[PDB]
Amino acid sequence: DEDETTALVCDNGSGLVKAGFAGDDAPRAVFPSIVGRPRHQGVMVGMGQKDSYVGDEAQSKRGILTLKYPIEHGIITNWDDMEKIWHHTFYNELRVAPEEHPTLLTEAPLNPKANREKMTQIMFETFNVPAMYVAIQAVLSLYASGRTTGIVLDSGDGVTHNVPIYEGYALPHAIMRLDLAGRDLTDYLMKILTERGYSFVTTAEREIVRDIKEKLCYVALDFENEMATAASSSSLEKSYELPDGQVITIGNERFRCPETLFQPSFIGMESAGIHETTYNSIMKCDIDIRKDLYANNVMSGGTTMYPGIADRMQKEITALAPSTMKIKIIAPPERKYSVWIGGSILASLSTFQQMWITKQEYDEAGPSIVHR
Amino acid sequence: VTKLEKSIDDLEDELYAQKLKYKAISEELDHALNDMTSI
Amino acid sequence: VTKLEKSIDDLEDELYAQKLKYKAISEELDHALNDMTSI
Amino acid sequence: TDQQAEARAFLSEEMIAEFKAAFDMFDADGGGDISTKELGTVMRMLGQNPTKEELDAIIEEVDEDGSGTIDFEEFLVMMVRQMKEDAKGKSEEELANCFRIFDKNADGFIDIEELGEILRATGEHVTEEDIEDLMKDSDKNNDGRIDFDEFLKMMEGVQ
Amino acid sequence: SYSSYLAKADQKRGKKQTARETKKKVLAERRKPLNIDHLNEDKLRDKAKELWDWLYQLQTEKYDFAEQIKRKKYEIVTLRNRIDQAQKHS
Amino acid sequence: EEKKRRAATARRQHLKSAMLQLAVTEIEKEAAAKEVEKQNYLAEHSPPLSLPGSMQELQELSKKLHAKIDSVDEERYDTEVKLQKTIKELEDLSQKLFDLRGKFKRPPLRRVRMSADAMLRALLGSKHKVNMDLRANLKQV
Repeated sequence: DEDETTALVCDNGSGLVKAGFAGDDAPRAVFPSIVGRPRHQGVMVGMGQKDSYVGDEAQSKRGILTLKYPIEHGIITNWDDMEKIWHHTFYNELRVAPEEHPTLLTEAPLNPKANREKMTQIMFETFNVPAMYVAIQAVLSLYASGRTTGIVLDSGDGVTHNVPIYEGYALPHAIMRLDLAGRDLTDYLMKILTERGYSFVTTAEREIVRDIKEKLCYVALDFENEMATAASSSSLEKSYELPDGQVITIGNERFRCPETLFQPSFIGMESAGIHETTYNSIMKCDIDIRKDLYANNVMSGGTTMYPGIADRMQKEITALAPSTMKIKIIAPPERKYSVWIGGSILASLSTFQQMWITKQEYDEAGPSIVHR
Repeated sequence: VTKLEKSIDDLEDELYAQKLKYKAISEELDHALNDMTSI
Repeated sequence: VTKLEKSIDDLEDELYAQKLKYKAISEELDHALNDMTSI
Repeated sequence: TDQQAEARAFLSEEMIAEFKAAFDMFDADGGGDISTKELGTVMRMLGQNPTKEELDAIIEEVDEDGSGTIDFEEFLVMMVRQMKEDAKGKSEEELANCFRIFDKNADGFIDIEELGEILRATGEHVTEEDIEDLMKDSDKNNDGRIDFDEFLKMMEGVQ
Repeated sequence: SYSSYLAKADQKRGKKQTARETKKKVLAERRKPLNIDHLNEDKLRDKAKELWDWLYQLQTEKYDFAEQIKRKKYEIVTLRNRIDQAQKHS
Repeated sequence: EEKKRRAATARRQHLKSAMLQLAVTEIEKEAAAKEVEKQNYLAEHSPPLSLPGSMQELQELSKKLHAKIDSVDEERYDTEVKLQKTIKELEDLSQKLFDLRGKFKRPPLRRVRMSADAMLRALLGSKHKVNMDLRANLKQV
């Protein structure tokens, strides 16, 4: 129990932090990855002067603060502001003292060696956690779907990745990163919806375009004869009621937004798209492992939640793969937390105890120890 | 042998068709049991 | 032929097992889609 | 150091006295702290066979000064946590056992009937009112029975 | 749900067959032939009992493993009641 | 204003302790009795051996035993495995409760290291006089 209860799992994202206790089924804490700094001197009624704001209080009060994102494209870019988000996570969100809890953290696919050593330096030397561990994100997603070999298409708020994993070892030279994700996708909907003849003028109009994207957006299979369908004008249309009455209608654009993930050309991106990239990762891997990867395309991440994403991907890679092959696109329902759940499982596991980096290992080996 | 090999390939193919037609309804399922536990 | 006949009987049997394991999850399904449309 | 406080606050001179004698034998050279090696020797004398990883973890559990060694203070802390855990385990074990004795019908519960029996089984003099009263006070989920959880709670304190 | 039937066969048969040989491998090791046959006469005496003890050895353990499961089986019954009691979907 | 109510509670305690006190003394009864059953069971399944004559008997008996050994051993094995299965079943249940409550009392597996009382005895042998449990110590008279 000492640490059975006690292991923490913190998944640091570009848009959201997911956090909680190893053992739980889902994150106890989910909140924006921002750190707000007040543009002016003054106070809220009853509070003192605050130097900084994190998560939702930074989002809610955004009009008087300069908002900053510590993690650009999955990589920690500002370490002063990240230690601020961690502090908030332990002390306010989970309300635990960190110096008696083992902490499993996550990093990104080709996270620079030096960063994995730096967050270890900050975990052990400024938070004084007993022990910690850094798992790679795609690797926890895979594992949370039971398996050990497969290829994960991972897509969240600032990055998309393909991480081919074989008997647990993520394959460095076959990993692909596509910098277009849910953030890019909300801003494109924004324009095709203002372009539908609308105005997201106040900040209460801006924010909810993102809630339109999440609730009403679709990834149609045969996106071709779906536009064609749009035109005959079926009961395909969908009206959402705004903060007030102002019933906005979205028929068609509803799927023009996730067609951006297959066609980056919709947004002036010259890069290849999700399905081709799944494939290219795969023809960059060893030959003998390619049947395995093909029957185990695990999807994880908030942006892979658009319904019919899996069917489109299913047919997208069947028709690029040699017919002798078995294609299989696994997309679980909890996928917006796969990464986290994979960490919860792993860290609560009976056999993981012997991989925890302890302060004994650290004080004796330097940050190098956990770096592997 | 060619007769039985021809019947093994039809059953093994009718197969990945069944095994897959499901990953879809069992996954449409963890989903369609999660949103009513939430709503 | 004896090898392929042995592999056809294992796939055809793995089969009625899959085809049946489903009627159950697809039926648990019309059910587990109807109560959230109701709640 | 804050821990080393209550820790020494917890123990008695007697305790410290012996925990010292014990600490001294841990410490070979007699310098002032158990090393990752000095510990290994005693562990084996104690009948274990830890690995480098295992040893350190056991060390840096009470190494507040990031020394990589254990001083008679960090040690007392360690003894304390143990003293604690030991006593806790022994307690829950005993109660656990008591529940099985009181259960006997093995339904995993203790119904007002058995409660009466066991109670009446004590020397003490009791009338039904007492029995049903103790039931009503113990049964928090008001289901009639007394689950292990409730039993732990109800016996919480009692000796 | 009948496409999962082929899963039953593969799965069950698989695991069960895996378990078998293991048991065979394991049990085989702990077995040293009765090689000593007609090498001495009083040998049987000092031998027979040794076998006897080994038997008694195993017997006694089997009895303990047994009583153990029973105790565990009860731990379960209780651990299940704590699970239901701790349900309260409230 | 329920001034007397205080005595009611003390009773439950007095009784609770009358219960536990009862428990403990019954606990060792069942324990020893249990053992008795164990020696009787063994009493017949493998009674005080009596080495036979000399020729065919010793050999025969030996063969008899040796075969039974593989027998009992197999049974011993099957049993060990049903235990494994069981311990497994409760570990999972010992989970379905954790992430539904948290750390709860009396986990079935119990990871225990040796007690400090043990280590102390082990290391000082004779001079280890402290029935440590919890009782703090504050100046007597």
